Amino acid sequence: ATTTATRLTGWGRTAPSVANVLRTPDAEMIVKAVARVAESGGGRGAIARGLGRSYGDNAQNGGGLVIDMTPLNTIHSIDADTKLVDIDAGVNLDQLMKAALPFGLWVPVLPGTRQVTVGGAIACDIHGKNHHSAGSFGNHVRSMDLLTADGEIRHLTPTGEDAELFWATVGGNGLTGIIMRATIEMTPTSTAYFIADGDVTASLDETIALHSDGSEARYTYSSAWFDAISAPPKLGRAAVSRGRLATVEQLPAKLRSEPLKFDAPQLLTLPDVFPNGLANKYTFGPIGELWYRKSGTYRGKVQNLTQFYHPLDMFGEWNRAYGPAGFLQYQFVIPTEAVDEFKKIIGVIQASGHYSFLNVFKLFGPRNQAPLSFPIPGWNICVDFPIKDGLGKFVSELDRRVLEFGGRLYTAKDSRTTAETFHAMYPRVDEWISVRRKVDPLRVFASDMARRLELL
Ligand SMILES: Cc1cc2nc3c(=O)[nH]c(=O)nc-3n(C[C@H](O)[C@H](O)[C@H](O)COP(=O)(O)OP(=O)(O)OC[C@H]3O[C@@H](n4cnc5c(N)ncnc54)[C@H](O)[C@@H]3O)c2cc1C
Ligand SMILES: N#Cc1ccc(CNc2nc3cc(C(F)(F)F)ccc3nc2C(=O)O)cc1
Ligand SMILES: C[C@H](CO)OC[C@@H](C)OC[C@@H](C)O
Repeated sequence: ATTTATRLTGWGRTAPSVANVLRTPDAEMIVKAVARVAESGGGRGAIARGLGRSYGDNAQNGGGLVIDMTPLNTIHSIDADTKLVDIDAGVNLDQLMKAALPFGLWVPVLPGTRQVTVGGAIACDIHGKNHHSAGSFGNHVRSMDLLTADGEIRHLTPTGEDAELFWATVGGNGLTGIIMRATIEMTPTSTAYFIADGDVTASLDETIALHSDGSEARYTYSSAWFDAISAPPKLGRAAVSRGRLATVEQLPAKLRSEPLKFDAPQLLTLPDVFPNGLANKYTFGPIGELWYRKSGTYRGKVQNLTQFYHPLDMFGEWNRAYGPAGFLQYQFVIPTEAVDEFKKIIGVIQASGHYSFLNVFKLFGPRNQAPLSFPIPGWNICVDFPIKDGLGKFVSELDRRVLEFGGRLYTAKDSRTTAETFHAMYPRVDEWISVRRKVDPLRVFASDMARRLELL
């Protein structure tokens, strides 16, 4: 319906740029705009935008066009027999999860928030708590319809012709065109619940040992919080949450009558029940230690999505802190075999004088064939630093460390890394760029990130 000049940032609310934002529920209108941008030969180009949950500058285009895809949110079909869903790129994973449950179907890859679009999920090739067993979002896309620079709509599949373009679009950050529509293969489920095992470790060595002892193959889902502030040996201690989807006979009789129902997110969160924090005189001593170890250690606990998958939700408004501004989100992965190198990076972080509380630790499994896919088999870490003197130059050093240890950064979280660091981290970038130049010779699709990371 409308085109509007708008100041656009990522979720991190940093590096703002003004673009013409097109918001239409009409698909033929989206096709026309891309054809109009291409008629000039790609003036300053266009880029799709979803829900803006990426922290960086991948979903903005200063002095150019941004197409909002959220109004394109029709669920065309769900089929329980073939396990397939046909949805527009603008549907979000919360919406899809809600719609698919009554069929006994599960969204195969869920990120730490359900507010992301299908287009957004494919474009960043998002990963979730179950990566080691299921791969990333791209692994589960059976087909997609891509609007290219030439104004045509190409029907892509993971195998067969245009496979190269499919796998370039996966993790392509919108730089091969606009995903309009997609078929996802879902995971069959009989309940909307998990069976969980909790474990708490005392150190980083202990956290690594737990992930290396072969136990990870017993759980489809697995992730941890870790201590990034304490000095060794407390550095790297973890609360690990692992589990699998439950069967209906594994549910208590109470919940057996509605196995696939989703519980309404509660009104009262912890900040509302305890306004003045959780800490008491015991918290930071040996009794405090024992309490966390006991509460974080359990076997066969039945949990809903909110409990098992979104454990930050109970903590309400407290620590993000004031928002995602002003904090710098930083995520990387170090190859599995590089255990000593990974241990070094963690030590570098704690000695930096930059303090992160909100921490994710997860061991990734095998990678996919997308040349710009973020995930590789290894140690995935997410940290959250308050913007503060010396931070920029510190994370540049972290970049060097990650790069040197065979790892990489994640575009969905980045806003500040250099093109050189990035290109070295992604050794298949030239291969990907070649594909991009075949499908968009005029640079009809472009973004701040494309220009910054020299993927243009
Ligand atoms: C609280 C929080 C938790 C998170 N947890 C995780 C996690 O556990 N795992 C993980 O992998 N990520 C995570 N993320 C990052 C998030 O999953 C990605 O940034 C995701 O891509 C956001 O989707 P979106 O619809 O908001 O896309 P946007 O941020 O709006 O766009 C991001 C990129 O996708 C492209 N894009 C969007 N729609 C389309 C389309 N229709 N066609 C072509 N390209 C398109 C854009 O061009 C842009 O390059 C998290 C983010 C937040 C804020
Ligand atoms: N402490 C803590 C904590 C921090 C973040 C979250 C949920 N957010 C995320 N959770 C994430 C979870 C993973 C996982 F590895 F588990 F898949 C990977 C990346 C993630 N990224 C984010 C993000 O905020 O960008 C939950 C608890
Ligand atoms: C988002 C992710 C669950 O998919 O959470 C990871 C960390 C915070 O573990 C959860 C509990 C043990 O804190």
